[PDB]
Amino acid sequence: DFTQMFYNQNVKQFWLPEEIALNGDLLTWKYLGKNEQDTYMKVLAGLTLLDTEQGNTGMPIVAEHVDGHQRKAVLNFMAMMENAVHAKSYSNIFMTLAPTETINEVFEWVKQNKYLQKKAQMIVGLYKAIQKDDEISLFKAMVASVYLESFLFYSGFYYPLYFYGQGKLMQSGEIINLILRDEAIHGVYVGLLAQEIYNKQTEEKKAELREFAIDLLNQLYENELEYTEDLYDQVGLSHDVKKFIRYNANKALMNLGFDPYFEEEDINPIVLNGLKATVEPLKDDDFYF
Amino acid sequence: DFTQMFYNQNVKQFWLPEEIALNGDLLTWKYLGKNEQDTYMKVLAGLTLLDTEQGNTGMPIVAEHVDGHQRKAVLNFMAMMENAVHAKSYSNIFMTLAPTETINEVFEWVKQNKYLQKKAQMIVGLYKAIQKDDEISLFKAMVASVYLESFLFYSGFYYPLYFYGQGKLMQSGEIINLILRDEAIHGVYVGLLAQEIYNKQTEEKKAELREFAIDLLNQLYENELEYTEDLYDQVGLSHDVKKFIRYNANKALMNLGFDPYFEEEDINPIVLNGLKATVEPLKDDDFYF
Amino acid sequence: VPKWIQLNNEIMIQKDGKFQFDKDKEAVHSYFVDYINQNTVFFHNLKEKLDYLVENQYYEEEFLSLYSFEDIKEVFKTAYAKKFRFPSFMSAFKFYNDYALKTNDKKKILERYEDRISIVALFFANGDTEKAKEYVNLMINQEYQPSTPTFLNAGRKRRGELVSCFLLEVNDSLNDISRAIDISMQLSKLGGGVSLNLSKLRAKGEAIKDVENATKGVVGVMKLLDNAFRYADQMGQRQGSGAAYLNIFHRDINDFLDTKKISADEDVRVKTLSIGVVIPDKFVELAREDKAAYVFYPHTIYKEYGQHMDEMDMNEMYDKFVDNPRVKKEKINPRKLLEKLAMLRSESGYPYIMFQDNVNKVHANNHISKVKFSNLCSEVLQASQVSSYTDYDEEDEIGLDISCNLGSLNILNVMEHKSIEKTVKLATDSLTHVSETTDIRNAPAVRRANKAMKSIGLGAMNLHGYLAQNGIAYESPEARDFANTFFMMVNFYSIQRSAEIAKEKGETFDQYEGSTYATGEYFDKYVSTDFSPKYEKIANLFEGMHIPTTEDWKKLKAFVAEHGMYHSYRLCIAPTGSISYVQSSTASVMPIMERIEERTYGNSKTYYPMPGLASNNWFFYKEAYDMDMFKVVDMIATIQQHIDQGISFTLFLKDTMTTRDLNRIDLYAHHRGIKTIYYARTK
Amino acid sequence: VPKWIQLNNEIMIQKDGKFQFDKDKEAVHSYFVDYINQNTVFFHNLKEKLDYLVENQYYEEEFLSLYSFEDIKEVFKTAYAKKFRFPSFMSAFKFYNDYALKTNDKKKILERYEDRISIVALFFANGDTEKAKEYVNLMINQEYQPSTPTFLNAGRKRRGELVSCFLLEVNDSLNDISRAIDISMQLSKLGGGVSLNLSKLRAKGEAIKDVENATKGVVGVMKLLDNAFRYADQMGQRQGSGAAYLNIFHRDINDFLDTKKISADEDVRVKTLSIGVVIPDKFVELAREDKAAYVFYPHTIYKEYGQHMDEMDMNEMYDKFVDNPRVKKEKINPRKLLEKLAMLRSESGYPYIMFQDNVNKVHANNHISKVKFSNLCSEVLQASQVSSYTDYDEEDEIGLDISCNLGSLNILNVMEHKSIEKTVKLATDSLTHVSETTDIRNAPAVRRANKAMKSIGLGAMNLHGYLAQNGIAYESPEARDFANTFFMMVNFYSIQRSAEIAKEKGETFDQYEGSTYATGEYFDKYVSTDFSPKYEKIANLFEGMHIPTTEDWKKLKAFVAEHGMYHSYRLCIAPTGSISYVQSSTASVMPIMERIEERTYGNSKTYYPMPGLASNNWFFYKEAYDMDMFKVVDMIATIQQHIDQGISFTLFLKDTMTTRDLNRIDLYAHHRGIKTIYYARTK
Ligand SMILES: Nc1ncnc2c1ncn2[C@@H]1O[C@H](COP(=O)(O)OP(=O)(O)OP(=O)(O)O)[C@@H](O)[C@H]1O
Ligand SMILES: Nc1ncnc2c1ncn2[C@@H]1O[C@H](COP(=O)(O)OP(=O)(O)OP(=O)(O)O)[C@@H](O)[C@H]1O
Ligand SMILES: Cc1cn([C@H]2C[C@H](O)[C@@H](COP(=O)(O)OP(=O)(O)OP(=O)(O)O)O2)c(=O)[nH]c1=O
Ligand SMILES: [Mg+2]
Ligand SMILES: [Mg+2]
Ligand SMILES: [Mn+2]
Ligand SMILES: [Mn+2]
Ligand SMILES: [Mn+2]
Ligand SMILES: [Mn+2]
Repeated sequence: DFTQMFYNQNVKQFWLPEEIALNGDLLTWKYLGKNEQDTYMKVLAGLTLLDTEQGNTGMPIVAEHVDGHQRKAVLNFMAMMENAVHAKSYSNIFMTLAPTETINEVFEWVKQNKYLQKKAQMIVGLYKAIQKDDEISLFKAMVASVYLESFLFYSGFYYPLYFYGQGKLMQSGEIINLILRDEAIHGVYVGLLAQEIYNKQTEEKKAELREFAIDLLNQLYENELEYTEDLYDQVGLSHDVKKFIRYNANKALMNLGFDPYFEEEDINPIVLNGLKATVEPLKDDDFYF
Repeated sequence: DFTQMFYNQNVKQFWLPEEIALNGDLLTWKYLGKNEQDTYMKVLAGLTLLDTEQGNTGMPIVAEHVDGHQRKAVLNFMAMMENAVHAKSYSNIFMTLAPTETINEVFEWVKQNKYLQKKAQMIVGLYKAIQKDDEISLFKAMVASVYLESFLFYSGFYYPLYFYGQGKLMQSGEIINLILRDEAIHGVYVGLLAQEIYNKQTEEKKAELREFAIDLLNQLYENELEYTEDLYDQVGLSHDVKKFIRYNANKALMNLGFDPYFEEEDINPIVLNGLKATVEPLKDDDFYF
Repeated sequence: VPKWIQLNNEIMIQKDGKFQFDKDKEAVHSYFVDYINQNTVFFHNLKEKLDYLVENQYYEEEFLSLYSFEDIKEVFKTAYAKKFRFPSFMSAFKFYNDYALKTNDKKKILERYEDRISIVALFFANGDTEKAKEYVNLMINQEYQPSTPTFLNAGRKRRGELVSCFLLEVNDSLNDISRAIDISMQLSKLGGGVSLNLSKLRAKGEAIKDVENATKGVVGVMKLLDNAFRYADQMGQRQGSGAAYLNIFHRDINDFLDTKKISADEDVRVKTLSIGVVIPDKFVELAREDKAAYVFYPHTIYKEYGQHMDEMDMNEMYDKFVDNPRVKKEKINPRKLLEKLAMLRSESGYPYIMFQDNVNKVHANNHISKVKFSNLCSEVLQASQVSSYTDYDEEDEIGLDISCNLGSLNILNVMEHKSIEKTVKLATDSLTHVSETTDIRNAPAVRRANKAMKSIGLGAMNLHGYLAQNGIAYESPEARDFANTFFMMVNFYSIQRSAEIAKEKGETFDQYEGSTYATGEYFDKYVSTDFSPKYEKIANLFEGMHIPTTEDWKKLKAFVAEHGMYHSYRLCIAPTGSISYVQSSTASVMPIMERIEERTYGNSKTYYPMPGLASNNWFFYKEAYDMDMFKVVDMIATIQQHIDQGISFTLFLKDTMTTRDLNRIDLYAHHRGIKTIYYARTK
Repeated sequence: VPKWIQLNNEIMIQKDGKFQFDKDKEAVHSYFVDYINQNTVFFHNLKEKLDYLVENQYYEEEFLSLYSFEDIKEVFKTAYAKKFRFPSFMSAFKFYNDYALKTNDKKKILERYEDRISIVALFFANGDTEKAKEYVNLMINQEYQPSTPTFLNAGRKRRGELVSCFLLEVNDSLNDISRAIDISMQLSKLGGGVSLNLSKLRAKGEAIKDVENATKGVVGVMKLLDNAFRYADQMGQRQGSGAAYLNIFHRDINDFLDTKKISADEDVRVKTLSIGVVIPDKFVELAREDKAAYVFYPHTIYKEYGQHMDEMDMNEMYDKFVDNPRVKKEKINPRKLLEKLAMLRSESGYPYIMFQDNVNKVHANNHISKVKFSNLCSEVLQASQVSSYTDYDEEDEIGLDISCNLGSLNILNVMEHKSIEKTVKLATDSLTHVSETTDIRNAPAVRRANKAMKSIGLGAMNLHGYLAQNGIAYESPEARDFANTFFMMVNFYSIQRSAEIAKEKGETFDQYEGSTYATGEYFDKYVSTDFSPKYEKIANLFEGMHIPTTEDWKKLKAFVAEHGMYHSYRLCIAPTGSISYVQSSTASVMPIMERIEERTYGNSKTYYPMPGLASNNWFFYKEAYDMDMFKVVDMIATIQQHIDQGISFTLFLKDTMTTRDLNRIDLYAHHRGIKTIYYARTK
């Protein structure tokens, strides 16, 4: 009911890194404090590292196990965007803002970071556990994918959106906004594929899959809180970032056809500024009473 | 030495079939004989099948086994083109020219056609035989992919080109030329990767790999002859198409770093005839003359 | 979180397995002892308050100048003597958020409930202190509720218009289409919902002066109207709401419906304009017999006969249209069109369904015009004459564009006070005043129809609340008996008040002499059939009140024949969406959607129980979705037999049922005499 | 493939390394031997033809009844005595596919070129057989070409209006916006391109009746206008074309511009509404000095000063607006805005650029009004007064809405016949007749301004063709010398004819006494500067024709002082899209885009070489994209110094040049006195 519509929306959102000139960001970058520059670098590396997993494994593995030519094509398109567009865009932002030696050091740090690694390996673990012709293991991986696309990226997206909403780092913020817009549709699409599997299950199996999804969300959420304090306490933003994580967790759940887990909260206004019934024929004698 | 330039070439060649309006072919299509329309539909259906498998299976699997994020980005982009752009374009052509029943019938015809099933069996079999960290199985699949890109498509491409060259079906022909332009660079790129693996081998191993490549080519060739006769005898063109596929077989061998295997022949000259802005800021001197 | 918010959320925290409904009351107290009393603006006396509201352009000084300050003080004292208390938190919250007058910066509350009621009563009375006190007693007892436009805007300087709904007839011309767009923008600027009849517009592929296949059909006009309503959106406060009505025999009826399909392209999809379909009995007959029907090109029919397709009876002219070679038509499957209607209503709740023959078989003003379309809420069903808007520097032929003033009786409060007659007469007087003081300077047909028809709409609310609080199931025959008797009483006293106003003013509505009121036909079923309750429980419910008999109806018929009627239309049952909260009443005569509704305001969530919900009447407050739609249709038809205009009848459907069930409900509604169907809300 | 199409495609086939241009001539013969004569309806005599055309509602009876049949036959004989032959296949194809009258079934040809020319001449003369013969000799010599509306529709009963350029002023009110939408629809129905000034409309976030943040801005009005123009599309024949002009100091200017960005959403982008930006000298000064500029809220300025922002001189008002606290404004970077304009023009060719002070420093009717905006083709520059369209049953204040009358001189044919004076005067008379016979009953301000101003636009075309066939490069100083002399003579004879018409009829245009014509200021540069050619080649080109000197200009100034001037505006150079094909001429005064243009009609390809193109003049027919845009600007300014209105000036850019080059061309155009810039076509 939905793949051709998503095909259309995906291909019409096509873009390339070269379209946004990045050099003019240096005019606001130079005015940020060391903690702001440090947080930005670390967040950026976090997003880069997670998105690489999605391009090399997450999207291609789902495309491999999903049946249907049109779905495979949409999934291929999404994998292309990760590897050919998003990855080059993150690299471009880095090369503009930091010298080569600084980039290498930030990636060394973030590569060793406990909270980034915990979430990266949790997601990758579920992708590696998919078994041929087993729709349960595929569903679990799709849940992981939706959580990455619609939830885990957002502790990171917060900061570029925060600057973007203030008039700072506008060129890289525009790039991030385009990336985020792609991840949003990726999350919604994979969510619909997961719901298709979920709806084929018994009531007991459904309850079991719900417990899986909530348990996974809880593990990731508790690590996100630690990840958040680790990066954002030094710039005083953690309270507001936490509200943004929960709001996006609720969107991820809704993508999977589940109820929101967290109470509704308002979001930081600067970040906001940055951001069929069954047809049954009439059988006659329905006109007589 | 080459991936970056292929990356740039592939992304700059990006297109969608919807860019080309097809209603202009309606009259030249209406005017073709029933035999001509039948061959044309079947030819494009055979192409659709090849691109379906190249996009779903061939390109993603080669991407999985080739090392390097940039090489993977090129291969992922090529995969997307196969199933999200090329395979879909044929449906755009079908939906314009043919009624639904004729479309349904031709897709049923691909499923039961023995030559098309044999060529798919052979090519996809080699893709699925790739073993992780086994460069020889990978080479064999890359040879198969080059043969699909640079040889097997051409029994199909002949007919749209033959019409384009006579000023007939020129909108459909424009789509086909764009597809052909893509496959030519895909065949070269995969050819270069295959040569990398071949060049690592002992002389004895190389001799075996040439045997594999030539045996495979001959086996595919013999099947393609029967396929060509089956499609083209009713339009009187089988001998001409055979010359064309031999011509392109030599190009496939050359893409693999091998000498031509078939003698040169005169190809139908009709078929040969078938072949944001940059921004600068305003200086204070631009306001005075 | 606020204290009252916590107290209101304490309702759902069950104690001993039962909901804590009484906690709701506590919430209101908190909401007043912590927010309303602190945020209210108090003056030394009423004189300073009135002066501050007058000079600061909050109140119109003209309506207050008709009373001496002693009389205004007496009216306000009468309002405050009742010591009215909101029984639920949501009632007070809705009043003080949507209807209480606030300052320019909206930081403080200038109007209490008693202040608003006093101002509305003083506006209604037009200089009569005793009448103002009567209105104050009627509204503070919550027996009668003026519509949201009237209640919110009466006596205010920054007010809009007091009329809720406007109905426009669009003639088949570019000048008329442009004038309709202009009038729609003007009336949406005034805040009213605008309904436009597009059945006279020629279909797609018609000729504009001998060049054929030139018209864009009703879909182009629909897009123009959609953009007009988007632009005129009450200064960005409330989204501009419009309705388009098309006859089912129009050739564009499919394209019309395709405007609401969820797969529609952007060049066809219309999103801010509601759609309604007018179905004559001929279409239902064709669908019943499975005979292929024909949709018609309006311009060919107009050329051949000189009249519009919707201007004449399809039941007698359909065969002539089909057999006429000079009339252009397209073959359709009426059953497939019905299934498309059901599918569209399942997907989006559209279109509105107007059974034209059901409306016009009891329409009292067919001589003026037949009812060809309804309003945005599909409850206004009045005669309309299309206007001929000519070229510039040419005189326009101004027709009649429907417009009526809404007001709802609170059935529970009216029957508790045993004051059906007094409440109906006072509400009729208030609606007559609202019509008289309404003057729209940019809608000429609306102004002329308001001046001539003098049509008003007197609705009713809290039918389900009264039935559930009295131990009567909404689907029970006893409930239908109560509705029959109560609405016969309402119709009797509305006709009596209309005739009394006509006698006291010496004038009737325009073309009353040709109406069924003048000929006495309207009273036929009232002078031969007795509408007294057939059940002892309902008769006891009506004790202390004189139920009119056939003799009283005969006397009223003679009185109308002698004096006439001031109002062409008197009763129309609007949905009464948000003002039902303030009155602590269930919405309209519809059954409740849910027993306790969870609504999110700001970052907080609130629970509103249905008025009077408790343990003993939990199952009498049956949810509408759990109810048999056939018995709801029976109730609505029973009420409709006493209502001259229509009733906003929302269908409440379950997800399990199919489009065939929706079609069966629609056909049973048509069979039972239902005039209009509002919405198909699926749970 | 038809024989004439093969003969036309044989042009590209090179023989001896040269294009077979002469083969095109053969194609024409084939196109007449095989197709045109076979499908041309022939009659026994002209009387039968005229009777058949009049009776079958092809022609109008009124204009033919002014002549005896002998006079009409003599006019037709004069037309046919020339034995005119189309020199290229595309000329005849364009005439017989676009302008030749065809039967209702569109399979037969009723009008030849001589028949259409005779009918247009008889319509022009209005009963004078000798004047009709003069018009026939003018049009069959192809010296003058009436615009596509006039040429196509003159003398035809089934026709649109003869004017297709309309400029509307929109006042800041909902009534005025709705009236503007209606008038735009009515004028698009007539077949005209409508330009609307949106600068008087208040920006987004302004107050409506003292409620804040209520206005949707000019973008909502643009959406409404775009829907209106999509709806009114010439009865489904051509896409409805409209233009919107906004002052660059209007605050919505960015959102305005954002309507043309590709990334714009569906609720922001307008697709069938062209946009133009009016740039006062103050904006250019602010960008030049890099000082940050301010975009103002128009309604605050109107409230503070009682006049609209676009109604006063921004050069003297900008500092007062900035220093006024009661005027609301937003900070912008003018250089960033210029770069945005250049980028948008690179992407889509929008917006049109109007240099307000360049227009108004030579505007002769600044007393009536300053030119605030241009037309859809950005060449009509006239004084306009906004209208106050009030509510219903209230008298409107009708202003002046521009609608000028188009007609183009063929510079090659005019100069080879040595008939600048006669052609200019006859074209002025024909334009006056068409302006007098235009009566639009749905556009009150357009009709009032047509009656009062009597403004006509006399354009020129085949400038590049004439220069190339005479061995003159378009960018050469000799070409600019020729343009200066030729257009000074055109202006001289246009002014002389206007004064002669004023003397004959005894009336001038309304408010002529305040114009610079009456005060003699207009003739200042003409009574002091001699515009005779400075090059011997150009003087030899003008041999046989009297070139007006300073004494002749002094005599003309005295004549205008004594007798007045009938037309407020006389000369405007329109793009001349399809009539340039029929006349075998290059379009407007623009340089040619391609030497040979390839077109696709149906499923066939066709080739049109530029008129007179050969091996000898192949180099002189330089393509516009290869030319230096500074020299094109110089030529257009040289012409503009003799044109009272503007010139449709399209920029021709290569894909290599950036937005800095586009901005440099725009700033050099502003420096050189260019009034309007039409399009930025990128190769
Ligand atoms: N439910 C309610 N509805 C309306 N007004 C209320 C409500 N609850 C409190 N108020 C307002 O807040 C005031 C608080 O007084 P409260 O009701 O607690 O009793 P009180 O002080 O004994 O006096 P009284 O009840 O006689 O007004 C009330 O006088 C009234 O103005
Ligand atoms: N290039 C052309 N442009 C316009 N009309 C043409 C052209 N060529 C032919 N015709 C039309 O076809 C007719 C035949 O012209 P042709 O060249 O055969 O010789 P002719 O001496 O001009 O003929 P006729 O006896 O018709 O005057 C012309 O009279 C004219 O109506
Ligand atoms: C002008 C115009 C009209 N119409 C349709 C809508 C109107 O309902 C219908 C009538 O237009 P009219 O304004 O009545 O046009 P007309 O009076 O000149 O033609 P006629 O004499 O036949 O009445 O034409 C379009 O669809 N598109 C258009 O652009
Ligand atoms: Mg008409
Ligand atoms: Mg105003
Ligand atoms: Mn990504
Ligand atoms: Mn993604
Ligand atoms: Mn391919
Ligand atoms: Mn390929």
